[PDB]
Amino acid sequence: DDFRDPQRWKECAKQGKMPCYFDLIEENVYLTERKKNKSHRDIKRMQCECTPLSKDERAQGEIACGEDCLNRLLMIECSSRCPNGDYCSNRRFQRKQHADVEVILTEKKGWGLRAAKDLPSNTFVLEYCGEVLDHKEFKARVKEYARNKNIHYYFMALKNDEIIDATQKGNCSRFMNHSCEPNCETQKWTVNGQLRVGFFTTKLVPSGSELTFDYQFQRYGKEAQKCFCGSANCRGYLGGENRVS
Amino acid sequence: TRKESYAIYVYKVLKQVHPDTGISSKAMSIMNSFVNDVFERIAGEASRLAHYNKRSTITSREIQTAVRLLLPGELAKHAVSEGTKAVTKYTSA
Amino acid sequence: GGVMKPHRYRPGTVALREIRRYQKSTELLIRKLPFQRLVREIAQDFKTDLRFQSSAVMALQEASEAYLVALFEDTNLCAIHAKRVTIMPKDIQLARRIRGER
Amino acid sequence: HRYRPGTVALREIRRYQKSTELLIRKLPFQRLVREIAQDFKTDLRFQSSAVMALQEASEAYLVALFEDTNLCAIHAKRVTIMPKDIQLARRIRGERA
Amino acid sequence: AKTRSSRAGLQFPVGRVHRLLRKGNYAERVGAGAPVYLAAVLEYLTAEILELAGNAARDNKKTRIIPRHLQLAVRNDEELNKLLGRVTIAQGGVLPNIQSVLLPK
Amino acid sequence: KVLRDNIQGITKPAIRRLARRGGVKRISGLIYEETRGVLKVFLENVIRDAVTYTEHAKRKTVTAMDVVYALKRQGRTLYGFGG
Amino acid sequence: NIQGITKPAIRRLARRGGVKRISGLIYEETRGVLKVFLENVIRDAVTYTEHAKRKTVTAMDVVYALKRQGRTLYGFGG
Ligand SMILES: [Zn+2]
Ligand SMILES: [Zn+2]
Ligand SMILES: [Zn+2]
Repeated sequence: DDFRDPQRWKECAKQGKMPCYFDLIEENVYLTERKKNKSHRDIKRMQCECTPLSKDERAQGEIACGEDCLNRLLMIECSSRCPNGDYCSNRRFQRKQHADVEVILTEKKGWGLRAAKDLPSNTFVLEYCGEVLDHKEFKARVKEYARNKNIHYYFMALKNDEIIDATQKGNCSRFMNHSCEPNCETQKWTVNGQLRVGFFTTKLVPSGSELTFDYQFQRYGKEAQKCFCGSANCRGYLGGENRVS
Repeated sequence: TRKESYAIYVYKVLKQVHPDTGISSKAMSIMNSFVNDVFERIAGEASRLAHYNKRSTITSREIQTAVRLLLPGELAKHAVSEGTKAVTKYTSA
Repeated sequence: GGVMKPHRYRPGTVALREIRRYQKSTELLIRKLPFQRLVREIAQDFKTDLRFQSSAVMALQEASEAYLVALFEDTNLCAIHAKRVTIMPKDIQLARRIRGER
Repeated sequence: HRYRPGTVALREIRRYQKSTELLIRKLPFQRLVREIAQDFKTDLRFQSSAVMALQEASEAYLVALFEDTNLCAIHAKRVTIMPKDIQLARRIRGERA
Repeated sequence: AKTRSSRAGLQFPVGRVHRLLRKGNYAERVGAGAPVYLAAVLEYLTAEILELAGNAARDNKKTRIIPRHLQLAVRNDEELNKLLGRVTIAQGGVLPNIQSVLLPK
Repeated sequence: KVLRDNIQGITKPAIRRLARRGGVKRISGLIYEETRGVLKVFLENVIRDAVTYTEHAKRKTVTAMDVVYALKRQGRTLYGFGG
Repeated sequence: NIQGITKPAIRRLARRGGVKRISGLIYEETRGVLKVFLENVIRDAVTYTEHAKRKTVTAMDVVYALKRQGRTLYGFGG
């Protein structure tokens, strides 16, 4: 179904059986980056206090840096200088240890992803990556694009003054729908100092089940929208007349 | 003016033990303070022993028993061995 | 169309992060200049018109921070013995009683 | 009849806190001291006065330790001193590691 | 050799120690073996501490021993720690230690 | 210039940071004032002793050596500033 | 030998300390603490005796031993 190829096929904008209209993104690229971050000044290395063996695999062995590792409990992944080296199970964003996914039609509301096989709780699925916008640029791009009569606005505020844009370039984690019964959740991880977001599960998702998380209600303009899931308490509309951000 | 210190001897010992390792100024000061502190404690204990035994001099015996009262077991044992060895070497030479 | 934020940390996590952070470094934690002002005031009330070598103030601050860190360690020990996790004033008093401080 | 549990203890506290006589009978304590001393040197003698001083110091130290232990157990909402209390006390004192 | 330290095969200044003992009003008179013994003791303690301090500096990939190293060394060695159990090291910091009940489950 | 209320210069974040270096995780609200009191007591004692030594010395300025002597008096010996 | 410190004696000491309820394991823990305390003090006292070249441990030696340990005692010729 996905069939990612570099040759652009005949497909207008639906991103169905020919998702080759936009350009994919591997890592979120920055625009105005400067040496004004706590990257190598104070947080140089948050090494974990593990004492592994690595001399026993597939027989009475254990996976290094498990849930008893401090870094994992901290929402932080071990660095390249982990005592295990390459046997550390924390560097999942570096090794790109994603899970099986697929994009197909699942409802008239929009494209969505369904589980292909079993996927236990607390497992990395995909990553959110996109263009990170500046302060003066966000308020101008939003108003210039708001007049472009579009329904999807892939905007995510990483921090109070950093919004990530996946419109021009978006990875596989862009078609996910929303429902009032979240089976997944996002977590803010710190790898190599920089902050990164991910997508983990929370329950034993069966084979052939939807994969969506709870969005955060927010409005920018006067118009409003609603959902179409209808799980148990499908509110749809925003939580009142809110204006914060 | 002259501000005496154990800096040089500490350097010699360090290079004896870690030839390829430096010491910071702050660390050097701390080391000096430790040296002075241990000196004072041992000397005071020895003087106390001298007084208790109605004795008018400090000999290596007073220092030795003072160490035995001050340092812990293994530390005291090795320190005593070293002190007696140094005393014997000094006497012979 | 709106902008959504990812998630929010559970309480206590950053407490642990800070704990390790400050247990790794050594740099002084109390800010310098208020400390100097407090020390000057205290000395003033003991005797007027005193001046200080900066190094003296620094040594005072070092000893003060060390004393306080040890005190907090003992306080945490007391808190744990009282099947609690939040240190509370009575914990400090118990620590100071047992220490032989008044 | 019967005294309710926890009363005779208070009477004894009033009783012992008003006197100063040693509370460990001498001879077992003395034999303990000689046993302990033997492990550092053989064929050793002790002035009875020395043994009395040892006993004085030891009992006074123990009373102080128990005072602290009772304080700890009270802080732990308890009324019965328990080993962990003594451990905490000594730890804060700095005697035990 | 001229230096008494060379006679005793010691790196520390035996003469300085002898002066110190005599200029400290510890007793009327000072024996000749005490300066040697005390200098040997001081040398031994300094060497023992420096060994661990250098080892710690190595563990932190550092060419110079800094106060943090001196702390780490002393506090990790039970006997040294006991000798300096009532001492504060400027810029020493503390050993990394978190109580169990404070860890998440 | 008069000095007043400088004890409150020991701000809450600083005390929190210290308690972090002490291994504390959750801090009760009243802890801050008690800690202020404890610090004031400790500083009063140490500065009394140091000022005493300085007075005997007939000096108008407090020297680090005075502080070190005072601390050693309190059974709280400090390395790193001489002595 | 060590057990010669009878449980009720430990109770009496604690009572003088102001304790009302005592646990079983207490007794042995107290025994251990007493053994350690005696060990340290007697060690120092012997050391003092040995330096004196005496086969008889004196009270004065006990006194200096306690004074070293910061546990000064009065009433034995301080
Ligand atoms: Zn690990
Ligand atoms: Zn790892
Ligand atoms: Zn809905």
